[PDB]
Amino acid sequence: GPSQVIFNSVEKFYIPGGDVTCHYTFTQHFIPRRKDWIGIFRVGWKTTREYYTFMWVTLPIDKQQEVQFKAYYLPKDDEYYQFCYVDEDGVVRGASIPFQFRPENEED
Amino acid sequence: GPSQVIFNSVEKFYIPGGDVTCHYTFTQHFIPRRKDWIGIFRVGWKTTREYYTFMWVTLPIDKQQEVQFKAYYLPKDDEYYQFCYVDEDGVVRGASIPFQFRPENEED
Repeated sequence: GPSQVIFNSVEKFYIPGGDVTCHYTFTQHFIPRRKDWIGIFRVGWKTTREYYTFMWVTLPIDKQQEVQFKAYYLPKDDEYYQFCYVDEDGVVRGASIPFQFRPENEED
Repeated sequence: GPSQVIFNSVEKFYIPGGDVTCHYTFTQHFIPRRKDWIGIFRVGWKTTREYYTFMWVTLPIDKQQEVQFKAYYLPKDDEYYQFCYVDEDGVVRGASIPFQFRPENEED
């Protein structure tokens, strides 16, 4: 079904070694739950158990939301990744555009 | 460490269906932050993610502080609860005496 969690301001590349802020908003009828989470997943991931790293959904919740991924936990390779919001039932409720962890280049 | 947020005038029981005013004061060197909050937690809570309900810390801040919990959001059972002040880093900076939501009784 349609995404119930929308990622905003997602970059196409993030600087290696920097912390990354992930911005998201809940759609009108969506009810977030305390064990929901956001993963960073390699594009083409098969199951939610494959996340590279994750953060639990930011609490408390009443509006812009954000969660911070610390540099230590971010990918070091050149593969493509996305954010995915996974609810307590294991259902993906939102997914972002793909990005890499790399410096800016001329093709950008 | 020692509490940096002190709850005052906390009752041992609050009337079911009434709004509850939570009174607190900041200790001298404490610096409140805009995403700090006060939760109502069941006694014996393990993580700050377990709050029953919450309010963001009252703003603006310059002294007595207070925040109002609306009746709709309060517990309906007979369990024991407390207020806890949680800062932006997830650290508990103050905690109140325990209370229930119930009428006065003879044991009181």
